[PDB]
Amino acid sequence: SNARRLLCVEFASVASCDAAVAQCFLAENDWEMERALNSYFEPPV
Amino acid sequence: MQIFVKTLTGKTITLEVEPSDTIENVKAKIQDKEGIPPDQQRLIFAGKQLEDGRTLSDYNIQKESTLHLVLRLRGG
Ligand SMILES: [K+]
Ligand SMILES: [Mg+2]
Ligand SMILES: [Mg+2]
Repeated sequence: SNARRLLCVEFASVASCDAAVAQCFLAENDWEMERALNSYFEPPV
Repeated sequence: MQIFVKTLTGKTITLEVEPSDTIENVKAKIQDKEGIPPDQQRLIFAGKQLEDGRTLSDYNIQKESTLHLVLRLRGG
């Protein structure tokens, strides 16, 4: 969707990452961007 | 010098800092401006989360840089 494409652009800006990576982090976090970015910056340990 | 902090809730925060400011110092300035507790703040520059104890100079953050602010979430 247009809206999800906008989320991917925003995620990738913050993470300075590839669009494909952004999309998968988003999708795996129910398309919830702040949650997805928290996951990105603090992955499982 | 000036740096900008972009939040995910639609604000750009305009800070005054020095290269020698620590990341904690920057988070305190954000708390001053927006009331966001430092413990909630993840400050990001050039795709990397900035660590307490380092300075802006350690990360080569120069004048007019934009940082991003991601907040830790509760309840999920
Ligand atoms: K990154
Ligand atoms: Mg000054
Ligand atoms: Mg204060």
